[PDB]
Amino acid sequence: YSNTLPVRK
Amino acid sequence: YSNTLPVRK
Amino acid sequence: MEKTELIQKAKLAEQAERYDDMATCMKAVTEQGAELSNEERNLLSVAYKNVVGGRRSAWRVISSIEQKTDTSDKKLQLIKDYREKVESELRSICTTVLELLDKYLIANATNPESKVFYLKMKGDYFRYLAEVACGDDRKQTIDNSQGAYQEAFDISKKEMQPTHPIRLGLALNFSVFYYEILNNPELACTLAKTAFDEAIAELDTLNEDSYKDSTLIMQLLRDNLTLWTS
Amino acid sequence: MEKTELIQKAKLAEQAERYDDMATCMKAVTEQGAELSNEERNLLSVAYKNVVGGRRSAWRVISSIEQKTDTSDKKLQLIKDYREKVESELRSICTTVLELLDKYLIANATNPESKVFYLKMKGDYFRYLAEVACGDDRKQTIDNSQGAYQEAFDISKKEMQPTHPIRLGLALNFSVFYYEILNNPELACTLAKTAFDEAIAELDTLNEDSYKDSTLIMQLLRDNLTLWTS
Ligand SMILES: [Mg+2]
Ligand SMILES: [Mg+2]
Ligand SMILES: [Mg+2]
Repeated sequence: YSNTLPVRK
Repeated sequence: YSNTLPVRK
Repeated sequence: MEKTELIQKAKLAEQAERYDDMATCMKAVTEQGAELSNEERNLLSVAYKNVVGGRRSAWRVISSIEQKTDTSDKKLQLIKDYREKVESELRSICTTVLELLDKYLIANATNPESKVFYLKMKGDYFRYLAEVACGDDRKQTIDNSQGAYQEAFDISKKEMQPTHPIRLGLALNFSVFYYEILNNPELACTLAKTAFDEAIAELDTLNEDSYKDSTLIMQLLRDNLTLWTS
Repeated sequence: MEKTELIQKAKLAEQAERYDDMATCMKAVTEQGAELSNEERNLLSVAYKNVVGGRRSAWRVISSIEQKTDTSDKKLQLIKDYREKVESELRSICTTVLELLDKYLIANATNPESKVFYLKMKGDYFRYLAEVACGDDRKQTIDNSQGAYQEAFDISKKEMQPTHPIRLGLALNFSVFYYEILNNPELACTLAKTAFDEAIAELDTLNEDSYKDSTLIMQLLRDNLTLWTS
């Protein structure tokens, strides 16, 4: 998957 | 911790 | 909603990791009053294990922080109150499960395998209550857990082969009860060890699927033994 | 509850992974009308990202299962109904966040770094709305997401160094918006790679924390570029 911020735990 | 069944996912 | 749709929705919820919904579905299935199949039993067990597990882990985190905090710290009351909220949610979940077990699942079970599965579950959720109980409440809650485990254990020894995954999972959780709740590591080790040894003695008579199922749980018994004997 | 107690509780809820409580706390902190600290903005962002994330992941799973469902399958409508239920929850979460942004956070922001942070957040939650919208609602949500991102992008280019973690995180999510929502992988790559390259220069001026954050973002930019270029 494409990375975004913030990240869920 | 100790192992028990079932487990969380 | 009718049973077939409830099961479909429960499996969809499981895939989506929406375990509250999954549990709600399986509670509705249970309350319909018909005996559960092994697949339906697993769905119920998986759903509520995930629902309760969230509160158990939160409680462990909060209580560890509470213990580390200075008793005169003005911040302590908030931490304690928050722990109590999580405790109330944990109790609600355990009570719902135990009600399902008493009113429907144990009451209608027609074979020893299902009865052992449900009495194990009764022991499990009373054990979760015992982890957070204090005082006299704790003594009775521990008694309730132990009595369920012991009855399940006796039935399983009489009615089931030592390699049966339900009998092995029962021994696993019962040994953890001895270790963590009764604080007797020696009896916990012997319980898990007996279950493991009696199982290896019969492994080679299973097909490879059942061999896989039993081996997995036996390794968990040995994992616990290794942890406890260090 | 006062601010200090709400923050203590929000951090406690975070440690326990109780993100609904965490979001309620930071929501209360915001609705008091005061500008948030960097710590407090981060607490708000982490809280609501975890709240919405479970719906987004569930939605992806459910929609995926719906696609593989035969159009004539009598079970299809149940899947659609469950998808729409998850969608409804996701909208409510996004609406709550967007209202917090337009009524308190964006309006009261004083420095450009904060205004970029909130405009980025607005782009993010309109982007989440756009992932599950169809037709005109999709067009409008894409439009509101892009407008927030673009303004944040312009401000960040005007006021902030290219190594600043907030400007870098904006570029990261804005590039993903181009890739996944506008379906323009070429512009998405250039947006990510431009931000990455321009950040390389100023790394010799950051302190410990900023260097760790900025480098973490730069690695995510490079990961996306690797994924998108193969
Ligand atoms: Mg109290
Ligand atoms: Mg108590
Ligand atoms: Mg819809």
